[PDB]
Amino acid sequence: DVCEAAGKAIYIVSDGTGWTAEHSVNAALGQFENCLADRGCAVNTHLFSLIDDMDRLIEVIKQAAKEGALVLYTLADPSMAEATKKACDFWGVPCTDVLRPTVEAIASHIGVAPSGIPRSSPSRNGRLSEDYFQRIDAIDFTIKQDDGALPQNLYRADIVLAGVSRTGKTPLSIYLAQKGYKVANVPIVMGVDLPKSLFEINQDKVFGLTINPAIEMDHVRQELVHANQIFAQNPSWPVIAVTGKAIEETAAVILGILHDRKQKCSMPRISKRY
Amino acid sequence: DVCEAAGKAIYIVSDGTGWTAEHSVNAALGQFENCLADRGCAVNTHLFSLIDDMDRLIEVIKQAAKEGALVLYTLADPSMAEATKKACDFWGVPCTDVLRPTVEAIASHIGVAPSGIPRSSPSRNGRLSEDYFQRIDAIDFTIKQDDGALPQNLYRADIVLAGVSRTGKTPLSIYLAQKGYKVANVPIVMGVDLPKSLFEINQDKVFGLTINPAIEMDHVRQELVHANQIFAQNPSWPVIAVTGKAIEETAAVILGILHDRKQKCSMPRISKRY
Ligand SMILES: Nc1ncnc2c1ncn2[C@@H]1O[C@H](COP(=O)(O)O)[C@@H](O)[C@H]1O
Ligand SMILES: Nc1ncnc2c1ncn2[C@@H]1O[C@H](COP(=O)(O)O)[C@@H](O)[C@H]1O
Ligand SMILES: [Mg+2]
Ligand SMILES: [Mg+2]
Repeated sequence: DVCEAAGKAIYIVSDGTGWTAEHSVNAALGQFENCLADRGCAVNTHLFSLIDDMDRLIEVIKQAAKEGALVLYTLADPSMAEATKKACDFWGVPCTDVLRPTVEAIASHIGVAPSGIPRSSPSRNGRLSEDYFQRIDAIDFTIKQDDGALPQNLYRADIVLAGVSRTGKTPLSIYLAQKGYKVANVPIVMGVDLPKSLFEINQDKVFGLTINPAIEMDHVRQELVHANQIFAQNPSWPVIAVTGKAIEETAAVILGILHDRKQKCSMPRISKRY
Repeated sequence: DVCEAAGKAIYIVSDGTGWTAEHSVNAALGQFENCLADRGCAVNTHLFSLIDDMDRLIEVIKQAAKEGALVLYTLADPSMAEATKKACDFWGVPCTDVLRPTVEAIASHIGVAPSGIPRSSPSRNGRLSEDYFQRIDAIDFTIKQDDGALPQNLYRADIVLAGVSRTGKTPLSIYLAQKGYKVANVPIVMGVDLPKSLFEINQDKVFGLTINPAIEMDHVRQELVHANQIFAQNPSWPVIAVTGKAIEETAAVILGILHDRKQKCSMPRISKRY
């Protein structure tokens, strides 16, 4: 009577949350879209957060071996990394440290040795940045948002999404809010007037969103027509075709454009100070 | 008259969005918490999305060299990766491919060669998964949430956060919603009764959240006392101390516990089928 044979397995193992790795794995898996599409292959990801000591580490790998699984991992303490590869070797199981390469490149380039301490440990912790606390007020602003008090928000908002219902306004607005931006959504509906404040605010920062209907319900054709006229009336608004694109993709388009305008450069790019 | 000398620079460069890399960089930077704390060092991240051709690639590195900056990158096409390292060598600039290691480990372990095609290109695209469309309904459920229609939601919700105001309920609920979980928030206030449906729903899935006040306003002491009594009355609820912890940390705690119960195992872990 058990829960864990079926498919090729992958262990994601971190002394912290496991998310950085899960992200990298998620992206990596993209290279086998077509494999996974038709179940040509199939994968199981198993995520082990908070692996901050030796005993617990050794058990995971033991298990990984028992299950027959690749171990992708992230461990701040160098000894733990050594141990992981040694114990992977000893149990005869494939492995790979997904971000020491990245940690070390940064370490030489900055010219400082890594602390070797995870986020988990008692030292330096509770040290949440100003970047983080900004993203909270963004998140707050963006969800705490009725259409009753829209005008005022359009002035405050860093980004303004404008588009018909079936564009991804809510997820996207939330995604951008997490990145640090106060976002305001303005739906385009046949037969309701847009707030005049939409056009009085800074017109850089309004972004049109649109669906390609090519992917009865030709009312949607009607709406998309009406929408494009609004967008014509407003040439300076970028108009992003949104269907079959991930939020995170669209978000990058918007942010590239936003940052390119917000700071005019030789080479256009999204920049952050640390 | 220009925008881009000050601090050590880092270029994040992807044929797609740049996010996977930015994530890995963000995490990596953790190893130099104390360096960056006192401005012992200081860093600039520059994010270049959609670098899907040679000319544009070569310009970025040229710029990177001009700026004197490390290039961390993600490129599906092998030629582009070669080109990147060669041109980095030619301009004499440090670099490192942050996820081919991970792509290749997966490729041997699964026993299939990577497609070498980015998300950007015309082939296979618009192929958004069922995992993704689930996360949308989650996101929808979690924000589209008044306290008027709370009971009903507690039954539907996959996770239920219960805690006083100053716990991170809204950000966290949103973060979890993006991961796939319908979340319901229940605030604990002195002098308002909790919905009786809180106690009639599956009691695995309620998670208490609490602030350590150690980090006039001893009303907060009053609230935290009252809260803990509710939590005492309900022993099966985990009670996560939340202050000075990131959302993503807390989220992992909750999800570990959730998954551990949801599927009882020898080794506790968060699992996903692909
Ligand atoms: N602020 C931080 N301080 C120290 N290490 C960190 C920090 N943020 C992320 N990390 C490390 O980066 C890796 C990323 O994994 P995770 O945090 O689980 O997504 C782990 O080994 C963490 O310990
Ligand atoms: N579904 C996918 N198909 C192909 N490549 C992907 C997919 N998802 C992510 N990637 C690749 O993974 C890397 C991650 O970068 P990013 O997508 O910008 O965060 C890029 O080189 C992308 O092209
Ligand atoms: Mg991780
Ligand atoms: Mg990337």
